[PDB]
Amino acid sequence: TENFNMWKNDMVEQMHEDIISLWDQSLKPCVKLTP
Amino acid sequence: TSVITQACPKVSFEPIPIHYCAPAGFAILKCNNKTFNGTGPCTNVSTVQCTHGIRPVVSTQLLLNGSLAEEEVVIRSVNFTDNAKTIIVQLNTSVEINCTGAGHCNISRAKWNNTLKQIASKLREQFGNNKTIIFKQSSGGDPEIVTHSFNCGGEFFYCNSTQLFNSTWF
Amino acid sequence: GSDTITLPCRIKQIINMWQKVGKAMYAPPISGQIRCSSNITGLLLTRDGGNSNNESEIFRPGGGDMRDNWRSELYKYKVVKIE
Repeated sequence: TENFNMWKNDMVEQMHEDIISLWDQSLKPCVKLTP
Repeated sequence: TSVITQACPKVSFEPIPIHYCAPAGFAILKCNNKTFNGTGPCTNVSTVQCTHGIRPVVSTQLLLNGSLAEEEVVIRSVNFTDNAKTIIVQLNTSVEINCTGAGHCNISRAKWNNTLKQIASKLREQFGNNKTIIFKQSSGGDPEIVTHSFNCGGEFFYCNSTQLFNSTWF
Repeated sequence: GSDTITLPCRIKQIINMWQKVGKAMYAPPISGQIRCSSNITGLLLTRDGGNSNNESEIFRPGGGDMRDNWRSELYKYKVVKIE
């Protein structure tokens, strides 16, 4: 017990990448990104 | 400047509650403090196999279909001092926002004005003993930022919210 | 009596992406009864500055970093290395 937590993560970066990869497989558009 | 022409299809996007369990040789530690407020040494805490039923809803300025506070309205920010940093607000009671493709979203006037004075009872000053709290609307920027954008029934809504954030309290 | 806050809304097809810095275009609607009923569970704000600690504090709606959307649900969690 008596542990530490914060405004960092757990799955924030993980989830974000799961959801970004979830949207892609689902809501397909006609994309345009700038390199 | 990569352009991609996919067979843009009319599908229906639906949210599946996603459970996040322990990743490999790691363990998830849920803080049980009913009113845990961001950063800090959580007293009451315990190991769990998976978090909880998290509904991944993508949307702006209004978190929807998610977890409420079981006690009081709890706000959270990395630094309540740096005005540049987002302040998240966890509500006491849910509010409803009914919308249709016909261009509108209606939410109860009484239900929402109440949550406003609740959120007002603790803004930046930090649950400040007292001062004037003002709710104005977006200064500017992208449409997705300036309006409550979200994906309703597969479609992308851009709801003008000047009426939700334009009031004064103390 | 039954005063409801009516918010003007618009369905756009060309959008700025939230995933990465991009733009995307989707087909127009096919349904004539797009209907959603969501429960506001929170709010993501921001505060006006240049008035630190003074009598008033302006707060405007925010959002954009979808991470800040996951953060509201995952705040009470943390991954610790186990043997």
